[PDB]
Amino acid sequence: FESKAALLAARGPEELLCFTERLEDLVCFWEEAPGQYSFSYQLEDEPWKLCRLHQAPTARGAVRFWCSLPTADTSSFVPLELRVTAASGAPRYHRVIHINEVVLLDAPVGLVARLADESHVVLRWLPPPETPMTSHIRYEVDVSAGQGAGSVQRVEILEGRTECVLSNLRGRTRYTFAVRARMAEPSFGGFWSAWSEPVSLLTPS
Amino acid sequence: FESKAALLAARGPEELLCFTERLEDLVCFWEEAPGQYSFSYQLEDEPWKLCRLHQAPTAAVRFWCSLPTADTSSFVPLELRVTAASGAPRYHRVIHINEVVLLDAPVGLVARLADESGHVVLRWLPPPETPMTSHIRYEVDVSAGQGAGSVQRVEILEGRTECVLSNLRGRTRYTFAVRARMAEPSFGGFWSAWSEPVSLLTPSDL
Amino acid sequence: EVQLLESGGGLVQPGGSLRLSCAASGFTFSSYAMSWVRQAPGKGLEWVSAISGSGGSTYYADSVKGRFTISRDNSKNTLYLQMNSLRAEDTAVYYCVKDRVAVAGKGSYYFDSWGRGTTVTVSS
Amino acid sequence: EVQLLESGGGLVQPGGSLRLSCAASGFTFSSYAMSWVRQAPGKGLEWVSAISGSGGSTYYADSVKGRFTISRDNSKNTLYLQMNSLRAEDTAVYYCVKDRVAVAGKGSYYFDSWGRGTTVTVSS
Amino acid sequence: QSVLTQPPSVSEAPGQRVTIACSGSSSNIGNNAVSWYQQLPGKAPTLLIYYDNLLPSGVSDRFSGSKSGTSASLAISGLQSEDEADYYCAAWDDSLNDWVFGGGTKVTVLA
Amino acid sequence: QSVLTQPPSVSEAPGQRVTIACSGSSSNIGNNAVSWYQQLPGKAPTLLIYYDNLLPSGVSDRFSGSKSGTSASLAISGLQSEDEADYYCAAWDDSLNDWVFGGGTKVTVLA
Repeated sequence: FESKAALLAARGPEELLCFTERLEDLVCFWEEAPGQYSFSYQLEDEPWKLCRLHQAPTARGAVRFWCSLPTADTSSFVPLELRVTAASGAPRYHRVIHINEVVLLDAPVGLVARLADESHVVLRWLPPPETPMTSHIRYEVDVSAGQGAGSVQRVEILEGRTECVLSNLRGRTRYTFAVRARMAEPSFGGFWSAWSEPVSLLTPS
Repeated sequence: FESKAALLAARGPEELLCFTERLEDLVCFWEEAPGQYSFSYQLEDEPWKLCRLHQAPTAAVRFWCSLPTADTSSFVPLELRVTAASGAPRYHRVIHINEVVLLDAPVGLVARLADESGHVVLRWLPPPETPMTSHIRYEVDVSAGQGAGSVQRVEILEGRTECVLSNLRGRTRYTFAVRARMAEPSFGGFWSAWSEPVSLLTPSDL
Repeated sequence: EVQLLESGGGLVQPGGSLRLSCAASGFTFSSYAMSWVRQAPGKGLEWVSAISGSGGSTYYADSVKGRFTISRDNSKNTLYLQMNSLRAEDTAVYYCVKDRVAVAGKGSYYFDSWGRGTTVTVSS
Repeated sequence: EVQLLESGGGLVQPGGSLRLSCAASGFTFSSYAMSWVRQAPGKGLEWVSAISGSGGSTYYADSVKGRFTISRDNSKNTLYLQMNSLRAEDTAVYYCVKDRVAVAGKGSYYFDSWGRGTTVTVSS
Repeated sequence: QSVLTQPPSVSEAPGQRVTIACSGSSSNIGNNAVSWYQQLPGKAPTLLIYYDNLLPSGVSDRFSGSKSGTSASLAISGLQSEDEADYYCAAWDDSLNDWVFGGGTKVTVLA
Repeated sequence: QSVLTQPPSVSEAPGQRVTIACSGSSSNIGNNAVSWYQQLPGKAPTLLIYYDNLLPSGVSDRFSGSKSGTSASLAISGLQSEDEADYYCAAWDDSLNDWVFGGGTKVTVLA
């Protein structure tokens, strides 16, 4: 999960970052530049438990501590109080999160483009492999034309929909499409997934 | 306009960044760490022209071209070219002004307790004196305290300026914020800065 | 691999009492929550009661409030259901259901494993 | 500030010819594009023709192609409209309209300045 | 006829409010910038409203423009006798490749 | 009565396709995860479909689940005699605050 960790580590310098992938798991981590820490949590009103704290070095000369929360405690829609404390008893982090509000899906797959028909491109893709409740996933399609233009269009795709019909595209231009995914409002939330494997296309006329 | 520049300069380390604010202007800039440069452009099929290149230091030096108003035509290819004094090329882009819009932040954010318990009604105003408000789509951010952070992001369709939020926990202090951008397919650009946030505290559930 | 064995069910009359038991094995009992689900003919399945892993949190259906009492013994890996002041409408097959997480509720998404089920008959 | 003075045109017969002129002042003429918009009763406004700043690009309505010819003299700040083979339906008030940008089209968003307008009458 | 449709004539008492409709299609008003022009009798058309809703510098506060779907509207609040003129709506068309205008609306002010 | 509505009985020839509806509201099926359960006669209920459309490890490829608005459906293609059982749909309800189920659907296979 190094890709998602580093991707999320961009939005946060030194904060406790948590995310779930398929709603039956949870990973909380942070990075420092050593020291020893203990990870304690409380699912709803259940008694406090401890999480086995892993540690490994990351590039740029820094150590990363992460807790892989036990599957048995991956309950959504309930307050999960987290607390990282130092060996000296001094507090380090403190969050009250909901597992369903920190989703970081994988990148969408199966991107295909078609020229049909009226001078318009039909985009179709598939939701990330083995991902729960595909009908609650909304997407965002990025259109880049190149030649220094960059992103020229970004269309927001409604939840559940996996096809997009693009209009008003300039001819004799080589476009490149990409799709990203995330869980939809209001019963979910999280972060934008990585961009899908891009697909290029050359327009006629 | 340094605020919008720096906002855009975050998404791009060392590239030629162009943006329009009210579709009757265009600013292209880049940053370096000194040099002399010339800015040339060609609007559609018209003859090539030159742009007066300004420069100022940033916390290192930033060169920007404020394109003449008379050549700020949208929906047509605008070829750009940054060349050094030695004749050596530096940048080259073919952009469309209508595809690089950077609006101001929305204003007049207000939150109200709706009828259905657990619902909050958001109302805001489009950026002051912004062309074609019905072609502006928005994005609402819902942030909770106690370390939760962003818990919801609702995408608002173009033209609509109100949002009805659902599934909010009681006895919680939420904080809302809205940002704006021009809509597809006849436009494009970048997300505006977040509006001045507005908080609201929900009561208990009966 | 999960096995759930119900017991303590049979025939009683209105006002009677029974004590159901669920012998759980094949998994760590104290880490998951448990539920009781009954099926009367024409009423389908109903979520009767549920208890969390530590037993701190309990839920009861509105039709069994005050009459039923759910509990668990983590040392013995057994789930109990104390049925008092029984009514005719309590007549159903009571299933022992293991939850996915440590607390039964919305965040469970689904019921993973069911048991064979014991029958509770209430008549005159 | 901006001033546009139309001239030429009057009363002619079908098959006649005219040459309209627009005396522009108050702005840099060679930096902006120009257009001809006519106003017939019951036909409203119509985009007759338009020419770019440098004069390289020109547009004509489908109803005046081959009969009309638009041109400009940047040294004299003047817009011309050569009207040949006039018909009865060409009878309208021809306005000299200054565009917002260097090329008239969709990206102009609106017409900037209009002139007093000269009248072209075609009858027997 | 015209591609854009305006009511030919509109009459209203002084001080009141006047609404001038301008219906089009998905090719005109639907996805393009609407502009309004005022033409006082015997004078040159002036820019009245641009960018759907924006107001040009020098135009009275009593004028305002709006847009919903494939129809734009011009509002004249606090109607005065000086406002008695002809009002045209204009927008670019994408199906056709040129500017289209409305028939025009002659606002008449009573006494 | 049940909160979720299923057809009580459905009969179909072997090898064909069977569609079992499970209609609810905006509070149950509308915005919550739907689950399906198979109960073979005289046996314990098994998890058939979870997460609206996903399939548990060990379930036949012939079973599939879908969801549109306030209604979910179970599809049984290549109908066999082994599939002759009772099928329940379940989802959390938000208007209420407990799990709700359907009346159940008895799939009968002819000869």
